[PDB]
Amino acid sequence: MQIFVKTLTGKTITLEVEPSDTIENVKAKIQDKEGIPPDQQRLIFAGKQLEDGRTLSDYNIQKESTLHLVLRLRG
Amino acid sequence: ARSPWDQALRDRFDAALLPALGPVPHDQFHVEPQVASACAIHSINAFVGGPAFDIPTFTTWSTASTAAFIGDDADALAPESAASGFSPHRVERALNLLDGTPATQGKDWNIGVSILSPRSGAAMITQVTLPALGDTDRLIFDVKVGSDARTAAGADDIDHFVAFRKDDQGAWWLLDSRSSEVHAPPGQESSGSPLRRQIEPQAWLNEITTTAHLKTVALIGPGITGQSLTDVPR
Repeated sequence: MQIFVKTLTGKTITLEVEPSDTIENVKAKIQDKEGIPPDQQRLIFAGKQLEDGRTLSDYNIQKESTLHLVLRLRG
Repeated sequence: ARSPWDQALRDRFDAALLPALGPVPHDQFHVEPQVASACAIHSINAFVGGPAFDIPTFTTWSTASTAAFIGDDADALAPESAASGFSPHRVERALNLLDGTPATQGKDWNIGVSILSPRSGAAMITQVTLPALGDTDRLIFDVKVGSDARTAAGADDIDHFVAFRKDDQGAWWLLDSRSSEVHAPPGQESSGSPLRRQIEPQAWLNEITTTAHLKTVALIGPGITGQSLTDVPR
């Protein structure tokens, strides 16, 4: 299934995921596409920050859901 | 076509004076003394070569961009402002919004970002290797730096933007809105004058990892993509 990840660059990343993927796996897929290290990725769904050890299903993230990605860097 | 807040950013750029838009002698680079924590704006201005953005224009653009990004759940984000700093992703978008304008005509302006973190189970980065730069003559870095002196003072890591530019002779110059190096002790006395230092960006990065604790680094610039930065020799 596809989900969307918006960033403050204005580009939206499209990911191919499964409901059982952990947030850690999702950050690994973002790194493979965009090169952002997982420890710099802070993922948010509907105002809730996502924990690395949980899965997409735990947050009821379904197909074509939109996540928000922000960095920890703030120069 | 374009959002009203993005158009406003483009309009301000189009009216700016940019005496250092192209390579110039190092004394003619535009380098602003730091105001509050607006080093992202100062670095953008040094990158483009003039007072392209003022703090009110940039902060207004950033707030509206936050509203379009996440809307009413913006209360989930850490504050970004002139007083607290800005994400490298915002700097990339601001610069890419200038691609195709009459000032950037004929210049490589496909701006991207590369971010490097420590290896697993490491406290800091031991080596940063820049990609082959080709003819690229302007870059922005966001560095997060700790140090023995900072730990001794009980100070937080510094998270800071700087710009790099090539002069008319092809030599690289660090253009920093602070008056002391990112890896300097936090209580260091200074004159307030911005840093204008002739050094290659690779050598500047090597100096940080040799003198202090590089926690994170973002490289922003034309032709830069996610995989540009590595941590192995080349």
